[PDB]
Amino acid sequence: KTTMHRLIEEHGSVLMPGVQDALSAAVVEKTGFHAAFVSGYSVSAAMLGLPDFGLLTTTEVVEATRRITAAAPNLCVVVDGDTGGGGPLNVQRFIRELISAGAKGVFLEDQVWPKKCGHMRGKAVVPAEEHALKIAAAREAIGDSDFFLVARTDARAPHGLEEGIRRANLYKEAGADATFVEAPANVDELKEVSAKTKGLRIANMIEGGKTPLHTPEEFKEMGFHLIAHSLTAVYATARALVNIMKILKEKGTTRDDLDQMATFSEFNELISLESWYEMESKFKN
Amino acid sequence: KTTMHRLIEEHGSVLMPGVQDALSAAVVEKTGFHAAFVSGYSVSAAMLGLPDFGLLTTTEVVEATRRITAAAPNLCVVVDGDTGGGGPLNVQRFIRELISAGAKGVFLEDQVWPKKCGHMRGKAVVPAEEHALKIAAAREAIGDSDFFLVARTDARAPHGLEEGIRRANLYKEAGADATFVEAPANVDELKEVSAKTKGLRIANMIEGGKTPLHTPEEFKEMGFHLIAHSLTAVYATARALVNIMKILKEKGTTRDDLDQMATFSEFNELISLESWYEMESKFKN
Amino acid sequence: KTTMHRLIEEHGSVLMPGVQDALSAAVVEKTGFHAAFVSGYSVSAAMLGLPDFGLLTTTEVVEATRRITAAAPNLCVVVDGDTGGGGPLNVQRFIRELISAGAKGVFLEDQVWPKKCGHMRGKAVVPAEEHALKIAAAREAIGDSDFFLVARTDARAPHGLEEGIRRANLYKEAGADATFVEAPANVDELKEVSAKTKGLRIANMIEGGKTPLHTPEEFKEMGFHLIAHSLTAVYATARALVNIMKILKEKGTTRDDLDQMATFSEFNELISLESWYEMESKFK
Amino acid sequence: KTTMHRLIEEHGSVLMPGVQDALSAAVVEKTGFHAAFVSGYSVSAAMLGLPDFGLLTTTEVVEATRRITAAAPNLCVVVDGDTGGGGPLNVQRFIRELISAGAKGVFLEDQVWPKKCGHMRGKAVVPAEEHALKIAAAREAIGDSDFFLVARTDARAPHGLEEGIRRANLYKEAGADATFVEAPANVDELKEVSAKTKGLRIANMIEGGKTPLHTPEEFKEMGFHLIAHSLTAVYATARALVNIMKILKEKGTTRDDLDQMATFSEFNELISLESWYEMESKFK
Ligand SMILES: [Mg+2]
Ligand SMILES: [Mg+2]
Ligand SMILES: [Mg+2]
Ligand SMILES: [Mg+2]
Repeated sequence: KTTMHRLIEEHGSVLMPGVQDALSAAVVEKTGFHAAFVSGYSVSAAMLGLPDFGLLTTTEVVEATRRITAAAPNLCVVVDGDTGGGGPLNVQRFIRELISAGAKGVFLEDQVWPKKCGHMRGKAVVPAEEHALKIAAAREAIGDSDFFLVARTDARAPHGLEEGIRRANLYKEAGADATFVEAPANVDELKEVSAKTKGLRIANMIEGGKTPLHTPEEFKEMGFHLIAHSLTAVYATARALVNIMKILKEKGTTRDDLDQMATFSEFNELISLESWYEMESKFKN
Repeated sequence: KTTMHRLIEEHGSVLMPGVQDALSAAVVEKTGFHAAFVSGYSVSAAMLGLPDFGLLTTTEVVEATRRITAAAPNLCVVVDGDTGGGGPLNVQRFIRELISAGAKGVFLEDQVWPKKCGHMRGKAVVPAEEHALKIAAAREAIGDSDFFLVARTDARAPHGLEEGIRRANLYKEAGADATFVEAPANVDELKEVSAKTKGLRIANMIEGGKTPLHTPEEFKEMGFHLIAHSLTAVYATARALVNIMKILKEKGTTRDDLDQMATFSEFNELISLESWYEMESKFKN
Repeated sequence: KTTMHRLIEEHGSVLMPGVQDALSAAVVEKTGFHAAFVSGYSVSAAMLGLPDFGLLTTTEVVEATRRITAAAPNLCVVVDGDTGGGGPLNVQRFIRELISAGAKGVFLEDQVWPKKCGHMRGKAVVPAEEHALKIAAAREAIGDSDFFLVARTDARAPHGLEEGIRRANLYKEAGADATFVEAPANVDELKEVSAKTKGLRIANMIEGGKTPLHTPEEFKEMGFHLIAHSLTAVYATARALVNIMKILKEKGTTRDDLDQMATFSEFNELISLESWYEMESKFK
Repeated sequence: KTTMHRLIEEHGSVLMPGVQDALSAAVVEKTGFHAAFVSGYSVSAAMLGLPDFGLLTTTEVVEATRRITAAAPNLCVVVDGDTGGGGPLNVQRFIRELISAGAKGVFLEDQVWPKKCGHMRGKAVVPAEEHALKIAAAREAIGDSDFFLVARTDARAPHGLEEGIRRANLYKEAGADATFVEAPANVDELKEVSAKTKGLRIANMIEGGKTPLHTPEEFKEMGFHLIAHSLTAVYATARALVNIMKILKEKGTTRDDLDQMATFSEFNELISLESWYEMESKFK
């Protein structure tokens, strides 16, 4: 059916770096990866300068998705759908719009709106049944479309692995392609997720988050098929930005320390300047 | 009149890091800077994954400007206006829109549309008079609005410092607040720009570009008042992204090398997570 | 001392036609009105072709706002905010955004999300305190901004006029500038709202609606200050398009029905083709 | 074998009403037409309240397109591309964007930037080869895409019908699917374009325009295949808004002129309030 399906087949567990925009999406594709995750958290920070505090609207992740699609046309793009922007009807519209934005899948959550990062302090969740219907709602919207449907549960934090899990299996029944139990606290937890969730499983790596950091081979072992590395891109970026700007402020110059930036061979290699010069010429007289 | 004016007074030459979005704009403000430059080149790469090859529309830099404004409300934001999006009438509309997008100034160019980076291989320029009118056009649109009007000339590349310069003085007559002679090849050139251009002068530092890299004290000396450091932010970003993603691809994990990313103390310190938690609480019962 | 407060004083009942894009805002401003309301209902239809089902997002409403505002830069423009996009924080990003988008007011509503129209079949409502807090939040985010705040309650249908009224009064105390009890069913019910809600009051005229149709001069008498005429524009528009496109479809041309469309001088009068040609020549 | 090529074959002259947003696209589709044209003129007015002065950007036209497309997902939608946003590269980003936005064709024009309308006072034109190349570029960017390409020439006013014609033929050879000589002044001039331009031909009906008003069945006879009826919608609309808002302003209410606005079942018929209520109940 799906590119995720044909992707989780061809490989063991698929590593899907988190992306916050076109340049990052570009770098991800260029580095060989076959999938990428439009991260709400990242998009919030990068696009709006906002904490993952449920301020980012469904409309905005769509705009960002459209750009990221265009910029990395090959990358199999999966989008952070948060709450899914309302009730069933909102979800469906949102789904339809992401299919038009060129994406190939969603994550949708358990949380009360407005939501927070799954590794953040004070989350709450709607009754399972209520979200089940939304999965069901997205399911119908997707139809034949090439669209992977990940149902996420933030239930562990306030209710423990038990709750989180049963919700996972319920969303699977509802018609999800795969399941995502957010923020397992350790290995044991992870492995326990793997034993009592029916079908394909996600797992989200967050540097300094609440889960142990593992590899596609290690996850294949534990039985997780899609690995979102959500904040790698943004987190790297933020350091680099703070570093270079400090250097800039106190010297007033990059002049001395240029090993922090990139080359033009490289930057333009990155974006294919030469490649364009070529197209441009095909069309003068 | 302007915040640039009152800024170029309070300081000698103002260092204005180039910005490509909210997160970067945020980091710039947070690091003490008093000004920032919405770079078309950066916005192209970051927002669209596109080379500075004149594909970015006036409408898009406006959207980006609006976000960057909101995200760094204090930063005195100056926008890369490229060609200015058409003829006089387009410029005016564009100007009006940037004033609404919360910005405080523009750079507008000499180039034939579609334009290219000022440090790029094959640029062309419209007759001086033609651009003079556009400066004049923006001038009237600005009125009392708090808006700094930098007129840029890309004439050096294809016609030499002479042409570039006379164009500079002409755009000054036309009503520009300050003047920008793009891509002086060396010090001598710079200093020559400073001797025969009447009034306030810009200077653009591009890492590995065609100009020598200098500091606000050094520029104050040479007589340049506004220093755009256009590609620092984006260039740092691109390295960091390529680095981390390579590491990610070949290990499948950041686990070992976490000194490349940022902390949560730090990331959230960056965006003020705690600060939000505080506002959020003011309003529960 | 907000612009609207000013308008409600210079006049007695401000009449505020609904508007759903740039052209309609223009026509509205060109017609002599001083205030205009961005209708979420209208906008779903005009801008997205969607029933008023709480699909139109807060992002969408703002874009919509921006254009309306630029095109009709004098109209005191007031935005239907529906639910406010979620919690008090979402409300606050939204007020900020709207202020940035050139508006001077919002209406914020009682309803569960996703909201429905105000004269539509199924409506539920969040606990009054919850909205009182959103209002409050709104208020703080408004600060000095010239931005008239309207608290709407949709409680009348599910709960009777009493609730509608206490909630209005509750929301006034939480710092709205004016209060809107949706869908009084008739004159008595208006007068009752007028008698029992303290402060500035909104009425909302919708043709075919549950509330009876009345004029400013009359409303002035019934103690109402801000009359939304929300769906008129979209409604006139919709009929116009349906008629013409029938003709165009059946007769294959407009040839015989030209008096349906507007005039060159007329149209240009609405969008100023002479104001432009001039500015254009000034800079040739 | 593009959708439009299909439409021009199933029928003889395709009649393609102009449309400037979601509601109008809807009405147009709901009325039985199979094709619709996104009018840049219309859109400047409706969406931004701007004279057709080449202010509407390529970005703007696309957003506009997307909405129109979703709301009217069967209408074979064809976009007024004006100048194409600049050089051949800009043309190409634009074709891509439009294909992504769900369209099935564009019209690309001869004019210097910034363009004006096609029946407006001052018009100049770029060297034919320059546009031929843009067309070509367009063509390549189109590839397999179901996307009917129209090359428009505005040379008739500044240069006479001869230039208009050679340029059309020039642009056909550069790989447009159809050709549009703007503003033949009358029947003779149409027939002359019909006789001297090779391939598929566009005519563009504008009420008050320079070209005389004719029907598909007639145009079929004069050898034209795609008739834009570009400004009708906006024009009907504009009159509708001006009348109503006069009434609303003078009488203070719509109370006495209700037959100007549309019906609840009617309106909802255009935007499907029953289709929704149903999907809604399916998931409660
Ligand atoms: Mg998220
Ligand atoms: Mg630039
Ligand atoms: Mg509403
Ligand atoms: Mg046009």
